[PDB]
Amino acid sequence: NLTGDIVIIGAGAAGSLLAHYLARFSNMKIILLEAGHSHFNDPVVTDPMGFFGKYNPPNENISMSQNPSYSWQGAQEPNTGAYGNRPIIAHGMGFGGSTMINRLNLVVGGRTVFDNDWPVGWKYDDVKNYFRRVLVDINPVRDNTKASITSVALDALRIIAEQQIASGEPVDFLLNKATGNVPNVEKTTPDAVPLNLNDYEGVNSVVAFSSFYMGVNQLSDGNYIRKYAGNTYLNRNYVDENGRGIGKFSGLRVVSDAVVDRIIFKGNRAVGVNYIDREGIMHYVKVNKEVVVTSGAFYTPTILQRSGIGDFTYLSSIGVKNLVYNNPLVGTGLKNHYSPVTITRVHGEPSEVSRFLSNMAANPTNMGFKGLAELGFHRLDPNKPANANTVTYRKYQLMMTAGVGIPAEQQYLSGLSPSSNNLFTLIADDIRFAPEGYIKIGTPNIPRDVPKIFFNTFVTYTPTSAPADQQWPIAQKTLAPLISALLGYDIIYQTLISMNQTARDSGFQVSLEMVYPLNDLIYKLHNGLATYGANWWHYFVPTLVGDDTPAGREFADTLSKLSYYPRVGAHLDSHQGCSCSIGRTVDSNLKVIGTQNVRVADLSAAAFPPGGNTWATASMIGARAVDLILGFPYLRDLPVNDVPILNVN
Amino acid sequence: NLTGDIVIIGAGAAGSLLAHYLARFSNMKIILLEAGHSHFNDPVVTDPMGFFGKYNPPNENISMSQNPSYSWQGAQEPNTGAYGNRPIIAHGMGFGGSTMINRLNLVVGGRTVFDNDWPVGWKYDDVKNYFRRVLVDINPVRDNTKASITSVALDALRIIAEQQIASGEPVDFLLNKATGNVPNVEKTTPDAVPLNLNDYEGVNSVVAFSSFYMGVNQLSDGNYIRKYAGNTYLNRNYVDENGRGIGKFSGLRVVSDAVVDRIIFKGNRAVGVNYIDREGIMHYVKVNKEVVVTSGAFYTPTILQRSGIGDFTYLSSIGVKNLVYNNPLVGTGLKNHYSPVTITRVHGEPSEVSRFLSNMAANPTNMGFKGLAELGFHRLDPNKPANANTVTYRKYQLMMTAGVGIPAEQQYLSGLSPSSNNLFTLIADDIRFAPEGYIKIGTPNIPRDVPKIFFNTFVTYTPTSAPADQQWPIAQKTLAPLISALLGYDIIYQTLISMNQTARDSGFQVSLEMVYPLNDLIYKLHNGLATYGANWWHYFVPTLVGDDTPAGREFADTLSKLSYYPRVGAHLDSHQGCSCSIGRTVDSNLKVIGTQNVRVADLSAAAFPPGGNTWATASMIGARAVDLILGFPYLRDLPVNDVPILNVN
Amino acid sequence: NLTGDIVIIGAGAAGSLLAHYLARFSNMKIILLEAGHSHFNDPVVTDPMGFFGKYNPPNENISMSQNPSYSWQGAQEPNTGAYGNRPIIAHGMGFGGSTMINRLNLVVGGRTVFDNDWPVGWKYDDVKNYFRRVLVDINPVRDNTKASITSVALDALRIIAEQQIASGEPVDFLLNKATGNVPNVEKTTPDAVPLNLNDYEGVNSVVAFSSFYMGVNQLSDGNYIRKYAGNTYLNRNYVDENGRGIGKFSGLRVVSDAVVDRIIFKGNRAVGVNYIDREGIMHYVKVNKEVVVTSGAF
Ligand SMILES: Cc1cc2nc3c(=O)[nH]c(=O)nc-3n(C[C@H](O)[C@H](O)[C@H](O)COP(=O)(O)OP(=O)(O)OC[C@H]3O[C@@H](n4cnc5c(N)ncnc54)[C@H](O)[C@@H]3O)c2cc1C
Ligand SMILES: Cc1cc2nc3c(=O)[nH]c(=O)nc-3n(C[C@H](O)[C@H](O)[C@H](O)COP(=O)(O)OP(=O)(O)OC[C@H]3O[C@@H](n4cnc5c(N)ncnc54)[C@H](O)[C@@H]3O)c2cc1C
Ligand SMILES: Cc1cc2nc3c(=O)[nH]c(=O)nc-3n(C[C@H](O)[C@H](O)[C@H](O)COP(=O)(O)OP(=O)(O)OC[C@H]3O[C@@H](n4cnc5c(N)ncnc54)[C@H](O)[C@@H]3O)c2cc1C
Repeated sequence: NLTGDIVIIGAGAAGSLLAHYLARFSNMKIILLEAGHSHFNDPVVTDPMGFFGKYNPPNENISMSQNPSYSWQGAQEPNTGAYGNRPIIAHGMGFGGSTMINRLNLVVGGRTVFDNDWPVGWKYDDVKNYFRRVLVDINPVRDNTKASITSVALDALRIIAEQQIASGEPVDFLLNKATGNVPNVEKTTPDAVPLNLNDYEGVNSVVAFSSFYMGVNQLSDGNYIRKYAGNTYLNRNYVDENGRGIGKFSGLRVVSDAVVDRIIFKGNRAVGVNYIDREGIMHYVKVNKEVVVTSGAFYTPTILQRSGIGDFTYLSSIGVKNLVYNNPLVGTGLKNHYSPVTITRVHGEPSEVSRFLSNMAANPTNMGFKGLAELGFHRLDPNKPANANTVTYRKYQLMMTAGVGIPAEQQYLSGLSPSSNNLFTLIADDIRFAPEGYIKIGTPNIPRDVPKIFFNTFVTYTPTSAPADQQWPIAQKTLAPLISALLGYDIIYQTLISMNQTARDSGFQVSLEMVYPLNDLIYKLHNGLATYGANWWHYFVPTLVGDDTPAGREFADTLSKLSYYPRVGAHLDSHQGCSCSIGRTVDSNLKVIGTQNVRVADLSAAAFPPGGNTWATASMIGARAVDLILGFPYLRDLPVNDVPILNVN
Repeated sequence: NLTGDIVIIGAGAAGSLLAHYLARFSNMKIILLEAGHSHFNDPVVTDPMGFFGKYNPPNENISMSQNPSYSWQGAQEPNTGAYGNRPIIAHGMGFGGSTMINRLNLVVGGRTVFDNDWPVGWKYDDVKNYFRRVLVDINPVRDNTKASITSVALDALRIIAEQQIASGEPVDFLLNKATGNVPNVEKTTPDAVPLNLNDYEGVNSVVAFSSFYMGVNQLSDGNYIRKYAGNTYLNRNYVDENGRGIGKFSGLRVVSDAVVDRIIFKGNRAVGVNYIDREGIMHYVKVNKEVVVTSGAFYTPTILQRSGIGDFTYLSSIGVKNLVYNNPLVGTGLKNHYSPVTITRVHGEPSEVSRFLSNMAANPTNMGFKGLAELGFHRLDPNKPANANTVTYRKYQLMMTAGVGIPAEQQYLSGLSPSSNNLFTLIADDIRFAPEGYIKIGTPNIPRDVPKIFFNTFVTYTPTSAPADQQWPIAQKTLAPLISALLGYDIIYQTLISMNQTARDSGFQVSLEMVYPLNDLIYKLHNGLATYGANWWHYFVPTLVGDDTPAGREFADTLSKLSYYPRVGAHLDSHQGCSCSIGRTVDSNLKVIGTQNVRVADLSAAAFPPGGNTWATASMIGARAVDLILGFPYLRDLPVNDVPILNVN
Repeated sequence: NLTGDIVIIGAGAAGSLLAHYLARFSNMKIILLEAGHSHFNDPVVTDPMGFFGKYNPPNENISMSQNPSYSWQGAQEPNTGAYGNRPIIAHGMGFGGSTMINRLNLVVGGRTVFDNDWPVGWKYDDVKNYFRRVLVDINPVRDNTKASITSVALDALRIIAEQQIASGEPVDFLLNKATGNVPNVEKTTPDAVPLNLNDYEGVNSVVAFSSFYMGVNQLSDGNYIRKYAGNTYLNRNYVDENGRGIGKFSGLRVVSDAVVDRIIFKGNRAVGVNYIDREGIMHYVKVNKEVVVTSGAF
């Protein structure tokens, strides 16, 4: 009963697309099991303002990500590098996966991030068509309400970019080699050409723009809707309430509220998978040809290990009765970003400061994401690729936001009350984040929301009684995240001083200065950078360098004092992935090593995170997997003018 | 397949006692459920000192209650009173349940709690026999190693109590009505017998002692061992490897790797239970007579909601098929305590302060804490019952530990070194916490670590359009935790200010100061308390009092800033319970209201949180359930000299 | 009752390997009797620091070798050549034999020690594969923390070795003939090639190195474990708590806490062996084809 040539686990960001383009482009019987259910008529999801809690009950006013009925609750172990706290990250449960609860921003990643870090047969020129297909299928829209702050910021970054171009340094964070001598920045003219950060040819690596492309749409009424995988690939036009396909998709048979705990094996090939229905009773599903797993970043290692594939020593220590294959790499090598935050306050006359921040309110067409640029490398960064003098990378993503987005305790401590209406927010984050972790299960019975999740982000360095030059490379490798965070702070400071001069030039007689990071510290950091140079981070370890000069010890105190911001004055970005990268757990065909008929086709099978937000990465993976499993480039050849018909239901 | 006359859910503290004492007096089939595995040869759990991290790997040094392979990770919903933090409370996963991961501390809770806060048939004069049986079964041992600060604290508190009892105040925190106006402090003379806090007749409610009691056990070699509930009642001296007992224990069988799904009903009566093993095969165990669900104060309500007992509307919306009985109050009123930490500094010459703080190291007979007393409510607290003037209660719990117990971020912000010996922690645990919460399920497919659990601790008040005379009771009732915490702060300050002169008299030429809570602020708190008398609490809200005196503004600011510390400079102890309290889901005979033959014997059935640790209360509930289901009072009159026996192998 | 084609006495350093590779590579019924029992979940054994007494009770702080519950107590006669004293030597009792209480160091022996002193059919070229099999099965690991003293010592021995080579004497203690004129000493360079004293071809007879190969391993947690015969050849994957093999090793039936005092004979062939169980009562074991004894040196 309930057989299937291809069995798909989870209707995540790639599961829905895989099921759709697999049922349509073939004639086999396909069955999909998803833990969540459709939310097509849920006002909290469809309305973009539901992210801010416009439909919450009065006595249960919690966020959608913190609701265990919408997402997995992945509580993590205490963090040695984050002052011994236990933050909780979530994965959206339901059709579309984590695209039901995100902030609806799309980035493609770039050209170099796929050209260098990815293995052969996987570069940008092979996934360009899949990326374009995904983007046109989503069909995003830019921001509609334009503000005066954005033009001033654009001209400021333009001035900084032209100064850096005239400088002659090898690489900086406003240098786009593929463009040329002309700075890669948008124009402040009201009739400027809208510059895109997702160009089809990948010519824009680091560049300043005016807006991103939200995953929203405007309806005939005037209401805005949320566009994501669920309402783009698996609407009512294809699957009914009985979970059956119609038309040429009749081979698909999707089952909702179905979580699968284990894949049954015959020793080296899969024969069936079992799930538990809403009755609380178990069920059996028989697999014919292959098994597809789309369980997301944090939870494909668990389903792989619990099913019998993984480190046999630790699995035996846990108590796994049935063992299949032994790799010491299952679940290791996952990556995630981190977003330090800064707050800038404007001082002046009330009218001028009220007019300066015009057109900033949270709107469904932007969700507060005005955005500035995807910045690159710092001039003082020690940890840079060897071939940096040949290509330009992506390291930072500068985005502007209204209000003061900071944890409440830090808001009270710093005094930045949201009642103040003369301040805004800009965020610089790291997309090539260094620190790494691991996931291990604790019980081989059922997939639980809390496995052993060790993630230490900003660790320190303990000097030893060894020669300094012998140990310095180790310290440089270890202290990368703090270096990146402080370089981001310096970049924000340069952008801010350019903002001040440009705003004074543009007729607004106001001044913008940093207040949140205790500007004394930031100004001292800038002075120390200028007076020291490439060896600025040597004083991160005070007794190792042993300068013992008042300037040197004061800089050591400043560096130790400023390390608290990157650790506590931010919130962790939920872009985890790449826990089963190609070569570690799967080959270049996304098939498991040593196994015969199991395939994994989500973000968990990514070699390295992209140079941007990873919405399109998962779907793209699925798209590629569609033609890898079918055997012909059916999906990649389809013309650009073919999008699934969007049904609101 | 299996058959069982009486089924007990959860091999925990009360569950194991229930199972052993039920198979002891009869020969009917008994089945005990437990999903983990054996831990009889694990040094971390067998050795009592392994609780503090004796054998933890250096790379993964975490507490045993923070390890997913040892316990469930029941993260709760954000707390609106502490900047939205989500503390995580754990339930043990193994033989003995939560008795495998605790401190083994034994406290009864006095007699007034069961004199006024428990229903008829649950009074102290009826449960004292069960409490004594539990205490003599555990067989604790008193502390042996002695420091030289306990006598100083006892003498200072003796002076304070003498002054207070001679003052003639109506009620205070150092007066006991069951002994007399003579102060009840342990004599510092070396020829004084100790006054235990667990007297069989409950003579002492507020009592000053020297140490606590702990459920460790002694070996022939000299090594100390842990004899937990699953080790005292379910060890190999009574039950074999396979499960079949011999002789009078032949009616007991324990299952392994069994995690339940739901109890199948036949309309109103329990007919069977089910669970899933490692392989993933469900086994139907039919129940003949009764089902006792005592799987914990966090997951018994969960399995009851899956059973179909709770809110019909919510269960129907979520997707629960079978509805058995509707009870809106199921899993409501969850109760737990709270404890803020503080740091005291010692001043003087290094040698004298070093010898002053000597012999203060954790061992299997102190568990780090020294312990002083358990005081009552203060002289200015407006939150008291009517019976306060006729009988004393147990409101606060004071302990002293070595080192510093304080969050690492708080350590950095306060700038107090952990390596320094001269700082010790003076914590005032509150055992009469005001607020309560409830529990709901998220997804009816499989058991999950994180259900919906709500708990708000520091709910602040906001002015509303109403006269102050008709508003003040609301502010009084809303702000109870803050008043209790600040009065505890004042109690600790008084204790230390007396202990200064007491230590000066004792010989040590030292001075002790209250550093971490900003002694300036605590001194201001004491001065304002003494100045404003019974009307001080009106100043928490500055707009309502309507006094524009600069001293009033200063006092209001001092009250406001001092509220920050209890949110972050504290920790929420894992003594949660009272979710299915007597009179809401169960009645005096523990039969669940609505069903036929179902009973709850966990800690969630407590009618009120006792003034202390909660293992003894749960063991008492299980012991009472033994005789309630047996029908004859065998355990109520069992001789004290008849005790179980333990076997290591 | 309790018959067996091959009867093995004691699960010593060779008994466990013999039982494993005999039950797996044949189809006869094999039964093993061992005086000790498994210590797979004993922190004193698994933890390498248990050798220094990190888990001893306060009132019984004695070494693991001096504990009669872990090893035989072979007290010796007074020594005329050692000033009339009676030192006591021990043999580890249990799975793996004396490998439960040793200091976890592995040496192969060399080429000449087997080439000269051993009889025909037993030289190094006949036992090379067995030695390599044993070494790869144990899979030892070198030292991880390097010290400054070792480099200074290495260069000192290098200077002494080159002086002795230039001397021209017949044989000395830094002269490796199989190497040549270049001294057989490791290099003090931080990026030196790790020289091995257990080379597969036996080219290193006398040579200076940087570390041996401990019988330990590093776990995913970070904890170190003791690697020896018991946890290398007779784990839970092959024998259960009932002492029965599983899979292709089902012919094996091991009995723990079984000491055999005598082998019964029919005049020139063995017919059975008898042991005493933990009850303190005797038992009879019948031998079918041969008897194997692995009771150790003493
Ligand atoms: C607050 C927030 C904001 C974000 N903003 C952005 C943004 O602006 N831009 C961006 O690019 N990304 C953003 N993200 C991240 C983005 O939502 C996802 O990380 C991205 O879709 C990649 O993850 P995924 O979809 O592959 O994982 P998912 O597909 O979401 O992984 C979980 C899925 O697997 C299924 N599943 C898992 N285990 C099982 C099982 N055992 N049985 C059955 N089904 C199972 C679940 O049902 C679910 O469908 C944001 C995330 C969060 C939390
Ligand atoms: C960290 C910590 C410290 C503590 N310290 C103290 C102290 O110092 N003093 C004190 O008096 N008390 C202390 N306690 C409390 C003590 O543990 C009490 O026993 C507790 O309050 C009540 O335990 P219980 O009997 O309800 O446990 P139970 O809930 O009965 O034990 C849990 C059992 O239920 C089983 N189980 C749960 N869910 C399922 C399922 N779905 N399927 C199958 N089996 C299941 C588990 O396997 C386990 O065997 C502490 C508790 C904790 C967590
Ligand atoms: C402190 C110490 C450190 C050491 N360090 C090293 C080192 O670094 N390197 C190294 O190579 N060696 C070392 N050794 C020596 C090594 O442990 C052994 O000598 C080596 O394993 C060779 O002995 P064996 O294993 O064959 O003897 P064993 O096999 O240990 O001999 C005793 C075995 O025979 C069994 N047995 C004996 N009589 C009976 C009987 N009547 N009935 C049943 N069973 C019986 C016992 O149960 C036990 O299994 C060390 C020894 C000690 C004591």
